[PDB]
Amino acid sequence: PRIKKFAIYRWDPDKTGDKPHMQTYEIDLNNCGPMVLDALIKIKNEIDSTLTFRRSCREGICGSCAMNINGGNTLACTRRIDTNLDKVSKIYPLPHMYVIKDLVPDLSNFYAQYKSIEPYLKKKDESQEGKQQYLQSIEEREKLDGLYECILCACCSTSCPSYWWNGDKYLGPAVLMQAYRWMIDSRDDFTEERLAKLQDPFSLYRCHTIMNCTGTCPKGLNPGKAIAEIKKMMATYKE
Amino acid sequence: STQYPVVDHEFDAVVVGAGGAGLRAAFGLSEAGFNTACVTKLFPTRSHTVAAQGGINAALGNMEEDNWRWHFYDTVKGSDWLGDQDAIHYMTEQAPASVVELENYGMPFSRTEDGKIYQRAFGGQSLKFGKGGQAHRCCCVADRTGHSLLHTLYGRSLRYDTSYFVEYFALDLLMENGECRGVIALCIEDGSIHRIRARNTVVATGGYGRTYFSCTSAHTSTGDGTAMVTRAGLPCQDLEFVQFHPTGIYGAGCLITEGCRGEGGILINSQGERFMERYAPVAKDLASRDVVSRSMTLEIREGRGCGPEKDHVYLQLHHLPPEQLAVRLPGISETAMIFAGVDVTKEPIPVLPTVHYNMGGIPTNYKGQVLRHVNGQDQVVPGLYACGEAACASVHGANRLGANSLLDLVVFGRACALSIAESCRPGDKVPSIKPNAGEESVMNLDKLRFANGTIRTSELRLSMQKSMQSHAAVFRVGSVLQEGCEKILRLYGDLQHLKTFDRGMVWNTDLVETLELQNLMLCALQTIYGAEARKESRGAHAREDFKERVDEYDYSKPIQGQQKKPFQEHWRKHTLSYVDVKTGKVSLEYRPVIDKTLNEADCATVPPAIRSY
Amino acid sequence: SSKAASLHWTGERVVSVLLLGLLPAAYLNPCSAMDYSLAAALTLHGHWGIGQVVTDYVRGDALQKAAKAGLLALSAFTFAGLCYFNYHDVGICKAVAMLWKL
Amino acid sequence: TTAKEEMERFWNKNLGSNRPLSPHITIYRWSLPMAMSICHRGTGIALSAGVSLFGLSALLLPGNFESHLELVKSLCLGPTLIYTAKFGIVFPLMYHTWNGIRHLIWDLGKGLTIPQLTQSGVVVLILTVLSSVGLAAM
Ligand SMILES: *Cc1cc2c(cc1C)nc1c(=O)[nH]c(=O)nc-1n2C[C@H](O)[C@H](O)[C@H](O)COP(=O)(O)OP(=O)(O)OC[C@H]1O[C@@H](n2cnc3c(N)ncnc32)[C@H](O)[C@@H]1O
Ligand code: HEM
Ligand SMILES: O=C(CC(=O)C(F)(F)F)c1cccs1
Ligand SMILES: O=C(CC(=O)C(F)(F)F)c1cccs1
Ligand SMILES: O=C(O)CC[N+](=O)[O-]
Ligand code: SF4
Ligand code: F3S
Ligand code: FES
Repeated sequence: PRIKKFAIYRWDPDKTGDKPHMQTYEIDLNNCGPMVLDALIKIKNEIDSTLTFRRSCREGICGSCAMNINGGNTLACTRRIDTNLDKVSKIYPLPHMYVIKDLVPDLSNFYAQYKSIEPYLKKKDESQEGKQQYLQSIEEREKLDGLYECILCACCSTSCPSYWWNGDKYLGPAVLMQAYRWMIDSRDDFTEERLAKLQDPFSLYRCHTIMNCTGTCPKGLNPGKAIAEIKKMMATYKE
Repeated sequence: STQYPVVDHEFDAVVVGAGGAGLRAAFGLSEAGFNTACVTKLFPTRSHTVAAQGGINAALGNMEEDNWRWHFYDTVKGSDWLGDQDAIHYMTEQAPASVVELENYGMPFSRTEDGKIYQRAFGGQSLKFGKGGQAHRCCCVADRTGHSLLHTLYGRSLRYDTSYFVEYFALDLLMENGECRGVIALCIEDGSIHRIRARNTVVATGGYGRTYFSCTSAHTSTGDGTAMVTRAGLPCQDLEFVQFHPTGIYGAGCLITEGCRGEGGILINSQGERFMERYAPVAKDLASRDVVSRSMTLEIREGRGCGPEKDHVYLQLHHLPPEQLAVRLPGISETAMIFAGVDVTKEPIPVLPTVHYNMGGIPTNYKGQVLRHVNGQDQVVPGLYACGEAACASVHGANRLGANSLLDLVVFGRACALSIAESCRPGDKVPSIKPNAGEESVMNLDKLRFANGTIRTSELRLSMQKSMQSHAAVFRVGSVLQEGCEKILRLYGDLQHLKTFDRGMVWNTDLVETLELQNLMLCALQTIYGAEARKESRGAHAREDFKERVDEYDYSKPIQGQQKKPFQEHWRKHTLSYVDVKTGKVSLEYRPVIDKTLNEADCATVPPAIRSY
Repeated sequence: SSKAASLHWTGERVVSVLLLGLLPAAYLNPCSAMDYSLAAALTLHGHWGIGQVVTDYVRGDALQKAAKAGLLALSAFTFAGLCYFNYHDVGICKAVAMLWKL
Repeated sequence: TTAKEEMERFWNKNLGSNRPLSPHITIYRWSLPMAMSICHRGTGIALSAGVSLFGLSALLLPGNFESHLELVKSLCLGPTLIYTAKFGIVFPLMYHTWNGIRHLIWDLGKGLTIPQLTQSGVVVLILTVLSSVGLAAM
């Protein structure tokens, strides 16, 4: 028998005067999975099915898990529980975000921001699209490795202090990296205008190279490193 | 009722599901000029297609010379002739244009030295009609093609005026005199009810793997779309044909792309034999999914497991250059380590055949239109379409060819949009709706909402899953099947003794997961029953009682002096299933499979032959 | 369009490397000239510095506008005060010098 | 609906509701980089405050710098205090200095990896102490 303690954040919108509070749960780790999500699902089906949270692939590629586990933003279905029965796991919603209910945050602004960078290929001549496959050397293609794997969990952005203070006007790591993903795609023809879109004091420049984003990506990606590349382009492109 | 205020929306077309299929259907409809609405219970990007790794088939001819017709042949054969050749014709011929469309959309395909889309080998795909040798037409974005496919499609959709109802649960179809008027859904955010009515509705809700205990699919694959069609009294097709994927971690059941095998990896039993060379010499490790798993699953029986309880097998990739596993299978390396703790570059991954894909679904036209059966004849259900895994135009038949689903998604997602754009104009009259339409759905909602029963939703779901897992697995027989049917029909009865705890209006995952249970059940009933009735062995469906391929004729020997068996005397036909929502009584019928193509001159029909790889 | 945001960014870096080269330069060669350029970069750099902290924490049109204003003042009285010191006094360099051998 | 309209909807919905903000600084795990990030500001701020105090004092207060120094000399200045105060001034300046150099290197796009990050942090921290004690004795 191996009992593990779980402290979980909670808040019911449909319970008059309810206020954010931690509810502790106990689970026999022998009767459970290795990941944190397994625990969540377990207390969900046996202890309290009022516990609400997003999940889907439980494989670590859809990005539904995004939540703060023991002070860090990661994917509940990939972060293995701490077998140290002495420690009590602390599960909170993604940082500085409006809570819809329990561990479920409102990512509307997040998504909206992603939309503002126009995350899609843009050619100056779209009259011939759909008939021939565009060419791209394997070299030009390697430049995308580490950029296109983004799952959009919002773990990085939601870990950035600048995003915490100015999430309304500051695009955040996640979005900024994707903007970069499209900036260096040899097939896109709007690099110049993509950079010009960041010509203000908030969209890009709220980033002070804190590096929490990169230090928390569940996919081992590097937003910060990308933000820096953008900045360099921003100060050297012409017209 | 009326405790839940209803909001009425009005559009030209509605798309239920934001997966590859749904997404392509949605923006494809807007691109055409229709005011389209798209309902999804998940953020489009969370859709299951993200998990896709293998790739998407298309005879582009980037690796060598190719002919979409060879793709046609391979697909119809892989369906064990239960696949409608007219749809298979349309799919394979459109494949190239469809894949190039994706690349032009921005999909980051892996490249060749010529700068073209990189394609690779995959399960049972040859050249010159099975004579030319192993084919290489599986286009792919490294090892995360699905994830890239969904993302680019989503991105591309932001470019249009489509209204996306995010995190909305479709409850039922708004039917009226055999015609679809739209859908009624539950806004998970505030628990309100919305009746989105339109002139056309497209169902792309994915599969229902979750009906089982161990599957590669996400917790969200609950066949909610199939259920709706079922609740409307419409038929569902070949729900028994469930595809069991060979490679699936003994643990959570996560998948390890078949691309591993196509890239070079192999399968090894305890004794160390490459069994997949004994059961199938030519194709070997790279043969049909239905056969390759049927093999492993068997080896486990003889007593040749590769772990503690000798219940699974071992997938090998070790002998492949470490770099190749980094450029062609980086996605599996991660999860292989995370869920198994292995260094693919120096150790084989522990896999076991687990539920994976559903060939069955909503009866469809090669144009995506839903079909109903009247007087033994097909009839188009006005204003109702279906595409993707949830649909059954049946281009997969009795067995889906690897890398053909993503193609299916894009091809028919487009087909649905085109069929609507070609049959009507935006702004046309949107059918009326009775002021009480959907009342049944809301009531059922309100019911489960305050369920004070004795059985917990999770408990019941768990009963259904393990029952399906034991009675309707890779192998089956009348005994095991019948005990399963009554066993499952028994659980269906318990749906009235279920207990729910959460009772709020906001994000009641307790309420929805239950609603999903109701759906999963309707799918299980039709899967297990249609399975017991089918007394023959075709594709994924393998009966011990009848290890035979009962066709109209005996295609092994010649045909001419031989007599054709009556339609109701052979099994080369689709299974049509229904069910009384109130009693769970399954009634079923059958309809012929289409053998003629769209043009004999351009693509000849392939007569049934012997199944073998 | 105008690339104001990017140019300001680079400007900061520039005076940053400049104020970085002055400290050493001011040691090896103390002189009235050094005391002035050292006062220019010292105050400028600091001005843009606090600026970032302001746009970062001060929310609202009203406040930020005022904050920026008050900041500009402080900077002005600071550069002037330093130039005064370099003119009618020892100068920052010799002041540092004196202050240490104490 | 456009990206902008979506953002407008977002704020209008949340600001006018009983929805709580999930905790942040109170729960996020501290990391050397994050801590060193805070200190850069703090020091930068404290450092500017000092410079301003020196400039403004030069405009409002009477007497010359020497009038002020001699004023301190005759203040029982304890050696193990003249060094202390001298260190306290050199510490924030040096830290900010070195970390600043690191910041510039990053702008060039170098050393932006978790591994490289911790190394540089330690280095900058060491250089700080050395240059501080070193200068407090010049
Ligand atoms: C499970 C699986 C399948 C798979 C694969 C890997 C895994 C883990 N890898 C593949 C590969 O490499 N190559 C290939 O050719 N196929 C592969 N597959 C099979 C294939 O991916 C699937 O068959 C296909 O992705 C299914 O796509 P589809 O678009 O039909 O469905 P979905 O992505 O599963 O999305 C379902 C959508 O419907 C919405 N939905 C569902 N229920 C509701 C309700 N009730 N209300 C509203 N919306 C609903 C979902 O939210 C979703 O958007
Ligand atoms: C040794 C010379 C110096 C160098 C190389 C240097 C470098 C830098 C750099 C690179 C930044 C930007 C950090 C970021 O990206 O957020 C910065 C910010 C700043 N510096 Fe300096 N600096 C130096 C001296 C000083 C001095 C003497 C002062 C005090 C008057 C000062 C005050 C500030 C302030 C207030 C900021 C703003 C920090 C913020 O954004 O919150 N610096 N410095
Ligand atoms: O002789 C000098 C001058 C010097 O280093 C500076 F000019 F300030 F840069 C110093 C004496 C004591 C501390 S600094
Ligand atoms: O405002 C913040 C964040 C901060 O102190 C925290 F990171 F949140 F701890 C900072 C801005 C620039 C450097 S730190
Ligand atoms: O679904 C299949 O059978 C093969 C594709 N997937 O990549 O492994
Ligand atoms: S970069 Fe990394 S954390 Fe930030 S969303 Fe993309 S996956 Fe997540
Ligand atoms: S935390 Fe932020 S501040 Fe820059 S580096 Fe990562 S975006
Ligand atoms: S549920 Fe999909 S990533 Fe964790």
